[PDB]
Amino acid sequence: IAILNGGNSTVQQKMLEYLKEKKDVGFFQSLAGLMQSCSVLDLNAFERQNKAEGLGGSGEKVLQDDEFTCDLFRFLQLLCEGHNSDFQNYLRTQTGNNTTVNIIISTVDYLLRVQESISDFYWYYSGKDVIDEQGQRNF
Amino acid sequence: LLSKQRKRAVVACFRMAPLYNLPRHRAVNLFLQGYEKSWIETEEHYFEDKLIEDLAKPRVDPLH
Amino acid sequence: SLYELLAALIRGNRKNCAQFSGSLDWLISRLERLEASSGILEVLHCVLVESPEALNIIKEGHIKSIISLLDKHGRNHKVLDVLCSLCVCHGVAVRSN
Amino acid sequence: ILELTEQEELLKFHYHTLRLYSAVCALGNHRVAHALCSHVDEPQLLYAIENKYMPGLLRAGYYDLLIDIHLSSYATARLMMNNEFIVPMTEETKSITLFPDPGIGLSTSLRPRMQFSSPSFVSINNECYQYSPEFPLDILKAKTIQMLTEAVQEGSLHARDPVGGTTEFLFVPLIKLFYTLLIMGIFHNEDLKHILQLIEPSGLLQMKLPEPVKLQMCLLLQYLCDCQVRHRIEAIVAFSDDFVAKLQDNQRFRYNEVMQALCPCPEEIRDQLLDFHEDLMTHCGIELDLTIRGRLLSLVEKVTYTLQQLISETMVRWAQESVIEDPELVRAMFVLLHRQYDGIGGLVRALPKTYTINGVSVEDTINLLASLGQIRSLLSVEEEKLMIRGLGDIMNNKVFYQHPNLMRALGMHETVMEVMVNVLGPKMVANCCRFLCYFCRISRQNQKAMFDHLSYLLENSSVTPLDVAAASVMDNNELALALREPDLEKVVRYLAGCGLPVEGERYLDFLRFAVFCNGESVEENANVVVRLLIRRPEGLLAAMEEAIKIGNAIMTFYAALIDLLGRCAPEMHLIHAAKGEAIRIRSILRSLIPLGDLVGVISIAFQFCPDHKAAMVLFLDRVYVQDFLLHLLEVGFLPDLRAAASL
Amino acid sequence: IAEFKEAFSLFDKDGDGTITTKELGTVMRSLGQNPTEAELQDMINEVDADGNGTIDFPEFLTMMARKM
Amino acid sequence: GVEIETISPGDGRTFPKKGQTCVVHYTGMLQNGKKFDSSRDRNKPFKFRIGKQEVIKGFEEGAAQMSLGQRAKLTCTPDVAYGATGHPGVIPPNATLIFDVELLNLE
Ligand SMILES: [Ca+2]
Ligand SMILES: [Ca+2]
Repeated sequence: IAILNGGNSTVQQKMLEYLKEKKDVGFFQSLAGLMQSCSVLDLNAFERQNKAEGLGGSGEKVLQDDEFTCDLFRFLQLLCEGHNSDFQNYLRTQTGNNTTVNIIISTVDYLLRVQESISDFYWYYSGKDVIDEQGQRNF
Repeated sequence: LLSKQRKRAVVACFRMAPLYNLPRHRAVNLFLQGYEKSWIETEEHYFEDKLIEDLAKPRVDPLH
Repeated sequence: SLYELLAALIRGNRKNCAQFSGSLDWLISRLERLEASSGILEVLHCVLVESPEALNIIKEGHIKSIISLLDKHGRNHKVLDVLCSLCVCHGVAVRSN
Repeated sequence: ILELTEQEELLKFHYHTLRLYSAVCALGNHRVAHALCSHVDEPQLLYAIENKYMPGLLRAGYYDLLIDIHLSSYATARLMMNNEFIVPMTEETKSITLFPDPGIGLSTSLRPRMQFSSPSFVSINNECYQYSPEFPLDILKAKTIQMLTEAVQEGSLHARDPVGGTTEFLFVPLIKLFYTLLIMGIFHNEDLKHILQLIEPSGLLQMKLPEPVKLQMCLLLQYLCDCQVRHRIEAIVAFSDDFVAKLQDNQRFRYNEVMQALCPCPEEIRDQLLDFHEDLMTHCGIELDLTIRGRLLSLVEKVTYTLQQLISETMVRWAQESVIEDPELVRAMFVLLHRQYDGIGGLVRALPKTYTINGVSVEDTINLLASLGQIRSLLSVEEEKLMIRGLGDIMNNKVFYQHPNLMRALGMHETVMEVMVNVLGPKMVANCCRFLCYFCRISRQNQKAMFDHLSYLLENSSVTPLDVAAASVMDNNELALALREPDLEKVVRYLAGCGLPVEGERYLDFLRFAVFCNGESVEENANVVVRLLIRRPEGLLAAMEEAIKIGNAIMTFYAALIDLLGRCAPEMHLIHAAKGEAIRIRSILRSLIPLGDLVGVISIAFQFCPDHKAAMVLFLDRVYVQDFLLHLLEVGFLPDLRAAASL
Repeated sequence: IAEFKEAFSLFDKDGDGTITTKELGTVMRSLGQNPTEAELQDMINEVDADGNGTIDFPEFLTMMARKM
Repeated sequence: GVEIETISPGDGRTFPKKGQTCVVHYTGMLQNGKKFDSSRDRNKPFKFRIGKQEVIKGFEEGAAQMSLGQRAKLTCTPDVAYGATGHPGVIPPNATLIFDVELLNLE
């Protein structure tokens, strides 16, 4: 990220010929694997963290490690900054390697686990109607 | 009324006099524990461009 | 050339050297042929350096055959690479041997 | 031996014999080290070091054998205790001048002992052969300095002659004896200053060096940096004695003078009334964002930090003038560079290892420290009967209870772990797991540390190796709330494997602690495995009575499945009734299993006998309003006063 | 001398001589504070000496000497 | 019965009694002449108490019949020595020993 930072255009060209002369299936298999778990805000661990708050190094749930989660997708963005017409097609059909991974489809399905998550944090909080501090900081 | 005005006295007295007053060796142990969590993590760390400027100074570069 | 083909098939693979466990009593049995000793010695030296499971098969009777090779043949340093590879494994030191 | 230079086979076979004299006596075989002191015979080791015509390999042989006979059992015990920094705070420990305005003066820390046995041949040899052989150090520690000065101040003309045939065998096993002589607690300040003029002058470090000789020098400076960190940490504790005594009173007296001339607690006592450690961040976090806070900013200005420049100049110069292969040299060159730019982060990762103890408990922590490395050196080897004597003497020691954050910081809940995982690739486990169950009870937050290996520990249930998993959850409440479902899910999978027994009574006894843990059930763990155990199999009036005739196996497996199902009952309040779907589980425990309790409540205690009724009466007292007070009355209390004179 | 006996008898609820955590919780939940269990266990074990856990009569008197 | 050959004469009359320490400098070898032990090598004069069953019985009995300054060439019997078990690493099973012992001081 701190190398591709402004949407650098030589670095998106070095990081593409390397995916085509040293033909890596393991890169794209890792990237769909890295977004496999990666996060979700879950309220099941929040209620126990809320129930313990009644009678007892905190915040260890938070969005299930968001700092890796923003940084993985911000890195995925910067491979397409400046509208690369090839990195928007070498993330979908992947004509070089044998097995093709569809990251564009796969990065939709992470978001769908964040829609259903933060809708469900609404419904737990939909009735109390008064903001608590640890309901702000986790939302 | 007047009976519970000492109930605030005795209950808060339990957490009054020992506050690193009773243990000696567990206080110096606890002082450095607090010292390493606030007072140590400072920000002298603006070396990070002097170093990488001095690593790319020539063969093959020290950074390479 | 039959013994060097055996030594090549094991030398890198640790998993292969584990499956050379049970056959080890037969190789050291054949050690006293005195014409094929240079094959089995380099095979066994390319076994004990690899997997610690084959280090546990060697009992007191198996070492004294390797000691007895040294008396009948004398100045052979490749025997002392086996016994150097026998009393210390990868990291741990088998204090029985 | 000098005529061996022209005899190729007779040189190589005596090289590869000196490798066997060292591979046999390696990692502390103190009986064999006393045996090769007869074939190697010490006053010729002093000869073979000084001789400048001995061949290329055989110089490296006799150096690497001297180290692995007399020295390198004690020198490795001062490399396990390199990153502990536990330090007594007796009277002279405050006498550190803290930065006198690597040749250190005091170094008052608590590093291990050395003991040397005289290698003779007598009839008490089991008492002798337990440490090491000795050979005179005052001869050697002066000899290797004149062996250095004869090397560098003569070798600077860059001859084609030198001692080993190349310049590798001249300088590699001379530094390697020089290195492992530095660590062993010798080379006092009359010799440290005498030897630093060879490297610093402020010269060996500015010479021309090959690769695997300059690798040894990287491990020489990397001890000199970790000799200053030992001085800085010993300077902080010299400062943190009076500064905590000028805060034990000045805070507390104003916490007492104010709270004598006040009664209530509006804010004057409430301002610092909290946890003791959290109050320590309160009084010491305020000084940078009074009178005592005019002492820190002088010291934290002078705990900035010479040789930090000449390291970071040379280790970047060496990478300039060469294309350096052997990538263990490159990595060892850059860790020593980066430590010079980050002196803070190395000083960060020492403070979660240090500790302070008084002068009276000095006499027992060293016997722990001596008996800890014996546990710790046994990690890499009927090799076990030293561990059991070692583990037992830790527990019978004084300082194992009274400083249980020190013993959490030496790492010995993971040392005994790594001993255990070796054995579980028999009688060792039952003295390994008995140490952990004694370990979880001495402190609350200690139990939190041991919790993290629970995800491994459940894969190792033998028949004890599950008691560690039980006593990690047992009494505390937060950890009982902390575990998820697939931790519990693998347990009740295994009970389906017990659809044949006696190993069901021990799987369930863990599941009691995950759901009850304080006197009242935990609600989320209540709603789990009963949501699982519907889909598992495990009339039952026929089984509970016929086991009296058969004899305590199925008699108590069902007399503990009941006590499991009694804890994971919702409440004894209207939290049971007036709630949502918590009444649904109230019906499952009475409709999947009908009551039929007459097999349990009366017949069992009339001759196992008292407890199986006590397990059955709890399941009655949770899931199961005045006529029933009379029907079950006088059950069992017929033998109450009957056997009363048979105590 | 005797009013601290009266505060002890108000604090004592079960008649056992050892004040457990539960009575401190039931007087704290009506006093004006909302604590955790660790702080409440501390307010019985901050003056802890031997491992009895509960605060008994003589250390309560010698602690009452250390306030009033 | 062990073979005690005197080499140098000491003074003869002042002999070590039972219940004393024996300052000995000694060098031991096998029958073949190979040297397995010394005390000139490690450079410490050996010391031991008579009768406490510390040093072997051949060494003890041969150190009994000496005096101050007298040196002896004990040829000890293997059955009074380490025996058929010998010593694992240094002494072979059932080999005779040749000690050159020399007393220096007593108590
Ligand atoms: Ca009570
Ligand atoms: Ca008590």
